[PDB]
Amino acid sequence: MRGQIRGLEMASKNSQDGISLIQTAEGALTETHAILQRVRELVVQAGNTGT
Amino acid sequence: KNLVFQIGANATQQISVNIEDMGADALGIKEADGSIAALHSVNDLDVTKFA
Repeated sequence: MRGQIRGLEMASKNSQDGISLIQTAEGALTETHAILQRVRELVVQAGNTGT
Repeated sequence: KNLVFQIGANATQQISVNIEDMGADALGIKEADGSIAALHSVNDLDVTKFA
């Protein structure tokens, strides 16, 4: 059992490391996303003002 | 060279526009029909032809 808790605790560390990783990528994707919103504005602007 | 306007937040949701007037456009039969039908505006047959 104490084996099970040692592996548990290290797996909770691995879980937390998970959370910070996934949140790193996630926040980066929200930054990309903010770009993409400005980009879409630059599509209706690259709408050529129509022509 | 259709002066479309980009309107929809979706692409190609556009407003066609057409302009064809000018000083050399006047009574457009199909175009200038000779000295008349564009070019009395341009050339002004008032010299002596009228008299």
